[PDB]
Amino acid sequence: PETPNMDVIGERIKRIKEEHNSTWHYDDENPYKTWAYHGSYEVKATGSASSMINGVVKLLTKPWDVVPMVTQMAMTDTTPFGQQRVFKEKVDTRTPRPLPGTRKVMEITAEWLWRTLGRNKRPRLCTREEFTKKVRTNASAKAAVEDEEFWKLVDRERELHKLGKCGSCVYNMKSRAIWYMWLGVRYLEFEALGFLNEDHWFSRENSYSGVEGEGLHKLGYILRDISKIPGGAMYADDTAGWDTRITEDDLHNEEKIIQQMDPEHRQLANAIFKLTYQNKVVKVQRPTPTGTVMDIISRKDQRGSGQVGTYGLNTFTNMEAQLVRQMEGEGVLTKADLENPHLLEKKITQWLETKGVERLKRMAISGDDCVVKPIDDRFANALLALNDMGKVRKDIPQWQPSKGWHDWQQVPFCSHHFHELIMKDGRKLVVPCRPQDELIGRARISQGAGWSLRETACLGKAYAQMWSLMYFHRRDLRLASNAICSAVPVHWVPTSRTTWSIHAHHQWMTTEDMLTVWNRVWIEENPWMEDKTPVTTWENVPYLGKREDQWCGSLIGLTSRATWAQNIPTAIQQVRSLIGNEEFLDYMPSMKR
Amino acid sequence: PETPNMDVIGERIKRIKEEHNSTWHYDDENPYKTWAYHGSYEVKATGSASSMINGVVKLLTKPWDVVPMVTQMAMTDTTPFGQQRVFKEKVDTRTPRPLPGTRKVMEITAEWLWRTLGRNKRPRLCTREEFTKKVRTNAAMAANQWDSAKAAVEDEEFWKLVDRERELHKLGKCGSCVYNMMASRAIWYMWLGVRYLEFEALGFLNEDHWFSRENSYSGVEGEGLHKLGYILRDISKIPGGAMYADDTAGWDTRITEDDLHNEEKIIQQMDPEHRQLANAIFKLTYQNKVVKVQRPTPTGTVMDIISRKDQRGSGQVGTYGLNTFTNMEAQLVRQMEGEGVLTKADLENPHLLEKKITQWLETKGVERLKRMAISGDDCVVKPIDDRFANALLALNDMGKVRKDIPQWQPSKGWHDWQQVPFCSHHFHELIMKDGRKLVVPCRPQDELIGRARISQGAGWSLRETACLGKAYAQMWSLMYFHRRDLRLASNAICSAVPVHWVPTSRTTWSIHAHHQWMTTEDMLTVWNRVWIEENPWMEDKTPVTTWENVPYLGKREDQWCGSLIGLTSRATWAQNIPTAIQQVRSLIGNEEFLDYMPSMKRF
Ligand SMILES: [Zn+2]
Ligand SMILES: [Zn+2]
Ligand SMILES: [Zn+2]
Ligand SMILES: [Zn+2]
Repeated sequence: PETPNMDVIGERIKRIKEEHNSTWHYDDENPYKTWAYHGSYEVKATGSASSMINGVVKLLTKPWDVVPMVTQMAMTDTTPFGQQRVFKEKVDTRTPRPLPGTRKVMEITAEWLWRTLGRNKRPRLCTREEFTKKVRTNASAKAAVEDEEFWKLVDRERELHKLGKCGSCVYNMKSRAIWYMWLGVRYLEFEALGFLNEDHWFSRENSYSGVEGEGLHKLGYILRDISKIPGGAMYADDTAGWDTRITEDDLHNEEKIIQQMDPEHRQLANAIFKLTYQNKVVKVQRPTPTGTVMDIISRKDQRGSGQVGTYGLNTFTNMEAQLVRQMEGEGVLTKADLENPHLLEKKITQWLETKGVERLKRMAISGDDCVVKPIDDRFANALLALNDMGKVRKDIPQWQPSKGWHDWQQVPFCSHHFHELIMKDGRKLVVPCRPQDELIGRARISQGAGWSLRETACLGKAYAQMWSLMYFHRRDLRLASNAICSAVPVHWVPTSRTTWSIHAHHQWMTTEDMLTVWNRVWIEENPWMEDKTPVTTWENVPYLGKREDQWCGSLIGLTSRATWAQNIPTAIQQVRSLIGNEEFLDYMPSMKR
Repeated sequence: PETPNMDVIGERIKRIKEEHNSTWHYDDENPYKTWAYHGSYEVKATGSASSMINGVVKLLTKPWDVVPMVTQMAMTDTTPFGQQRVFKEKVDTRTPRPLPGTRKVMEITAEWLWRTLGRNKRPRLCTREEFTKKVRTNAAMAANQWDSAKAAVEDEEFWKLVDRERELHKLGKCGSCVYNMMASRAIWYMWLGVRYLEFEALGFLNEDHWFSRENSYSGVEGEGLHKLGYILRDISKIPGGAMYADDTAGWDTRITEDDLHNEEKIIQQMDPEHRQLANAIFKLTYQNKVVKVQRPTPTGTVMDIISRKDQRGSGQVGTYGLNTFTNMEAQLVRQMEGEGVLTKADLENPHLLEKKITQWLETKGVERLKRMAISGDDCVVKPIDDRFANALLALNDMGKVRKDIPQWQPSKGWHDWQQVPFCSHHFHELIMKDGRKLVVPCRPQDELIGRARISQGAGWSLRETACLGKAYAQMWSLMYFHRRDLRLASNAICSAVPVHWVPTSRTTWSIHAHHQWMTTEDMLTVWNRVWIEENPWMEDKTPVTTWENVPYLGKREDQWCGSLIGLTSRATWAQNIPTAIQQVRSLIGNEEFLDYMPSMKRF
């Protein structure tokens, strides 16, 4: 496996070994082939095999009780058995070192890309004050940030970083005793790398390829604008387990941002990159016949999934990799160039100085998600660099050319596809869409354990309102949305998020009228909407065409759906009766069928 | 609406009102329309909205990840929201009093039926010693941690608390017998205690097998799932009309004050001490019941204290036998109606003729009982002719309204016994390679795979999980070996779980389950014992030495009952099963395994 640096990872391990000295042992039967194994201690639990169901949403979506994708959505094995299954399958892998020429194209590209990214902005340290305002305004952690003992523990670790040491920065793929430490490890990386998000280095204005701060309602408009650029097909290749395909070489090139930092900042970022990103101590659960053990494992490469900076760094490396693939397709890169150690910077720099930015404007990149419209279709077959870099495509043989899209409306990006709709008044809307079962299925999952009737009904309302705003074009979703909003007390404010997505702007987290909010988003504040004439009725808010709706998972046409649509008032009354005597509205009167 | 007999129910409520004085209140916004409302108190919420998944079984049944009836099984809402949903839907209903002529046919039938049932047996008290030996040995009474009950029977304080309540019963009073709703040692000791007092008076019904086919003619108590199909086939041999297996909508809720009074008639056969305790159970806990039910409020969770005169208590000892008795009675009454013995006229008149009914009972009764297979609310009836299909006057008036069928629509009869639904199964007649016939239990495959995939709440130990998977796997080898997908999945699970690991935790709470699969004995040896050696309907005792001579349903029938055979996804799973087995083994560890896939060598 990894030959570990005990002078970087040792202290972190020694602290774990000492916290659990009673049960600490070295299990010779450890499964780890590609990760370094340090030892185990005794647990349990830590997870659940079945995710909680929202009674409100399930009661108002009966035809979906027999839809397999809907029911699949709630099946997640968080048990040690489950954790070990995914680990052995997806995480315990080694990526072969890219060829010396590949490593050289990557470094030239990364140098140029960071220079380009920092042309107007400058890296900076993020502060305690900045972190505090974020925890407060993003819903146990809120108290920790107000306890001066948390900030004393944070300074303790920062002082170790200044000495090139690491005491508590351990990650885990799974009281104040260990939850104050978790937040402390997150602040220290926020302090050094948080500027990437806070200062919007990945915004479309700054990065050309980025979409940071755009929002789901805007991504489709962006894809449509890219579709306007002369060139080949639109390629949206998915990488199999991207985070695991992040090499020691990608980490070395990502680090180059430090070259733009002031001496005080550069020291803390160097500590994060060196001690936590390029050397990691992980704690993964393992079921034993007896009970549950916690294993202590370490790696040099791969990305840490929960980390601050995972989005921007994945976005940066992907932009770099897609630039390298465009060079290959254009003929600038060859098999000889990737195999050559003494690769010449000249033709690559020439292509970056002259073509670079233009080529970036042909892409929509968000973490591991990319949409690329090359100058021609040779890119489909430009796989030498991609595969050698470790960015192997998911569900496709290694040397099979990529599938390109000729219709932008069909391109997969950020778990959606985007439809162009014509409103009754002739104005066009570009709407986010995804398989309906994925939306209903997710809506049916109550977040956390034993949540009160209030939180349950409010989270249902959050989902219903997200649908009125983003997925109003889906027949089943507008009906279910009206049903939920009629069944939940009007004055009840939506609580808990419907998604952790970067692209979610949570416009539905309100008690404001949904048509008023719809107008703000789609008409008033929409940059691609010239005519600001308001929509006064949901009658003038469009739907997908019947057959597009059916292709995207709609149940319209089904006897079971027609039955549900008709008998929805009874289901609403049932939910009202279960909630109690509260102030409710009827939202069904909007062309009731 | 409810008019509560406060002299009976009062003390029980007063006791609750005391123990929870801090939060006790009368909530004016209570939903109860048919139950009497006494008051509420705030409690810390109980139950789960999602059932735990078996990682072992799910890993070895991948094609079923996309089968809807499979994932359906995992959906159970036990939260206050869920409890209130079911309650408002079925439990909060009133059954109109049967007509005076119906009430009279019912009483004559019930008198005759109990005297027939007690012709050879005599009611008796069940002992503390018997109750302990049953809890210790996890036997069967009313059917996730029974280890709490294991301890309770050893403390003489539990038995002192029992005694206190028994003395109240002897005086016609009730202090602690309250029923808890579904779907702390102090309150646990009370629960078990209420269960024992019920067992002491009425447990003789199960323990002495009053509902065995020998004693009751219609009963199937102690027969077992492997025997029910043979029984249906034997009933199919009796000259008469079609086979009727009508399902009653929420039977327990349709048990009237009149059914409870007729059920009580068993007391007429009891010695004065026994009769005293049974009278206390019937009149104070069955004919007047105090219930604890949860209710979600915007603020939090409240526990509600409600009361009723009629309806059956679902978790009670004696629910099986009493439901079996009333159903036998009701199906006898429906047979009388179809035969012309009962009329719309007869069901109406208060001063009814016992003569015509007794004549039919003394002459026809027992014969008519031998035409039925009754198990609680489940009935299979083969009448003398098909007039029974339209004989709905008494059935509907008694409150035994049929599920998912318009009130006056004639019933659907089966001409093929193999298609008759009974005890969640149907039964296929299979011909073995050697020409011998087997009568096998069968049900939709999705229901079996779905249930297998449910890790029984508590028990998250990889050992407990894999061992419960093995219990399911072995139940399939014995009862559902005839299902292609199930024999393959069974061999896969048994190959994936260490050989010496004993199956633990039950696969079912069914009365008909005999748990022959709860062993490390060879499954083919156990299969032989059950299907050949000890099968009364198997004349030729020639042993089966290979699973290759153990039959399957015909490809067609297997597909009708939910088999995935023919599907590319199934062919893929069948082929790649060794990888899935290795995965579970890797996850389990370095243990002693055995490959059972070559039982098919390997198909
Ligand atoms: Zn650290
Ligand atoms: Zn769509
Ligand atoms: Zn009592
Ligand atoms: Zn069948």
